[PDB]
Amino acid sequence: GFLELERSSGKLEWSAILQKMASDLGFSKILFGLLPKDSQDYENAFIVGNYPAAWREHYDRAGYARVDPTVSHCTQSVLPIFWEPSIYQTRKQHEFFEEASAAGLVYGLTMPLHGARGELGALSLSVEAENRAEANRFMESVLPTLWMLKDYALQSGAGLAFE
Amino acid sequence: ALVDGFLELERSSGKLEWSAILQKMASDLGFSKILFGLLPKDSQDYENAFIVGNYPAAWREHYDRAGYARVDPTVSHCTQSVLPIFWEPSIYQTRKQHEFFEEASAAGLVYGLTMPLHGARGELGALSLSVEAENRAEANRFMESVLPTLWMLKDYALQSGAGLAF
Ligand SMILES: CCCCCCCCCC(=O)CC(=O)N[C@H]1CCOC1=O
Ligand SMILES: CCCCCCCCCC(=O)CC(=O)N[C@H]1CCOC1=O
Repeated sequence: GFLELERSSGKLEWSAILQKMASDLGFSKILFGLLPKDSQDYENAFIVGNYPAAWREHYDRAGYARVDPTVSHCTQSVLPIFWEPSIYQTRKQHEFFEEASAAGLVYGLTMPLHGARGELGALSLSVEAENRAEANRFMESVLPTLWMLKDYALQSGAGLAFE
Repeated sequence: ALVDGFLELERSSGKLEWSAILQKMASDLGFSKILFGLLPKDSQDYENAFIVGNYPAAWREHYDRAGYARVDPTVSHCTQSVLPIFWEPSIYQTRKQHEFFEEASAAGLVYGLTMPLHGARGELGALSLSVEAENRAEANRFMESVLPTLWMLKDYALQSGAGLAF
């Protein structure tokens, strides 16, 4: 469920259900971020999940949404972006990668979200693995499930956040 | 085969080739007829959308002339959701939608689903796929078995198609 999410009430339960779905699938951390149509107020987005608060706080105060390559990717594509070191291209993105890595966010992917009413979002999931090769092996194995999941999360989350 | 297909789409030139590749991807997966429809941001010019696929030409023409985009419950669904709408008789609620259902069925579009498309640049679309089956139960079984692949496919199609359309 979807339906757990849909029949759930309030942000806390919804985030809890989404986090457990992510954890059950094999991902330790998740972020669901969503903005309403033609908003680019990334630092004020609807954000759900279990990224370390200190990371979330730094990210927002540093305006990292404007440096993070996954965010720029989300504005350009509906396809997943895997957190390969090569996505971090600029000087500031290298620093971001180092800091993100320190936060435990070295391995993962971001599923862009584009809702029926112009919502702009991301469903990011990090994996704990011994190496990126392992993480990628795992992510490929669950990708089809995740790809459905992100849209269920979107449809439910947009309603929660905005309807 | 899916990522291979996306790569083919992204190495294609022109609408005809792109359309042929997508149709074959759908056919290989087990669907019969497809429609890939796409509008740019803030457009509801449904009767002049970018439309690709192999729906019967007579049906497509009839649909555009009758303005069925404005009656078809899969289209309204696409404007409100990112989740699939399966072509269950129950989605055809109004008398007009019921007439539409009767006519679509005569065109061979009895079993199928529509995957709403919402592109990164505000594109509004549909990827509709029809199923040949002896009965709805068989069609639903099939569709469930390929749903994960189709769910990824629709976004690959959207990402590629959006560039071709606009
Ligand atoms: C696409 C706009 C969404 C609304 C703004 C959300 C801001 C947060 C997005 C985010 O944190 C993406 C993400 O998960 N990045 C990972 C990449 C590695 O470290 C991270 O924080
Ligand atoms: C969401 C707007 C897309 C742009 C306009 C495309 C118009 C065509 C839409 C369409 O044909 C939907 C569809 O596949 N309908 C099926 C339902 C049963 O018979 C049909 O024609």
